[PDB]
Amino acid sequence: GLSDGEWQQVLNVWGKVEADIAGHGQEVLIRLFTGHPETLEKFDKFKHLKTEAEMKASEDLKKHGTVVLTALGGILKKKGHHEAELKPLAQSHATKHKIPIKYLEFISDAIIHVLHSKHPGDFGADAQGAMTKALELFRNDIAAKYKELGFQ
Ligand code: HEM
Repeated sequence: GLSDGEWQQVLNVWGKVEADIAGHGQEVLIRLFTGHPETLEKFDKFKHLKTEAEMKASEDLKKHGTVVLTALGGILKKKGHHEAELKPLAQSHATKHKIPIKYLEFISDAIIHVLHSKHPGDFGADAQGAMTKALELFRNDIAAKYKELGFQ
């Protein structure tokens, strides 16, 4: 549950992402894969990437970063009223992709890391607080659907 002022911070931060969605999405995925190499094994289309240089050169990885961040941005712009947008993603990630909730924690922290890396000194403590809360709400509502489905 976020206040109006917290949502305002989230959507202000998101404007930074929307100025370069592909670059942010690329770096989020690279941070996930290099920090947590088990996550790479869930992507049949990326498992061939062995080095970070290959990851950086991959246009399909940048494409997937755009898909991921476009979906998250659509959810965030709903300010918590995201049941319709979130349900299909929870279902596909539990039943088809088999993504444990832990990996959604990993990508949440990776988003925070990338924002500080690309905008050092321009991602203030209030903005980090609000973004973190928004990602926790996203993860918590996915977790509820995972529990319904019995997925671990
Ligand atoms: C911010 C969180 C994330 C968002 C919004 C997101 C969004 C999406 C979307 C929109 C798709 C395509 C449609 C679909 O299959 O439902 C997708 C595909 C996928 N997601 Fe996620 N995702 C997230 C996190 C992750 C994480 C943490 C992993 C794994 C570590 C992952 C693994 C996958 C895989 C394996 C695919 C299929 C890729 C394919 O082969 O083309 N997702 N995701």
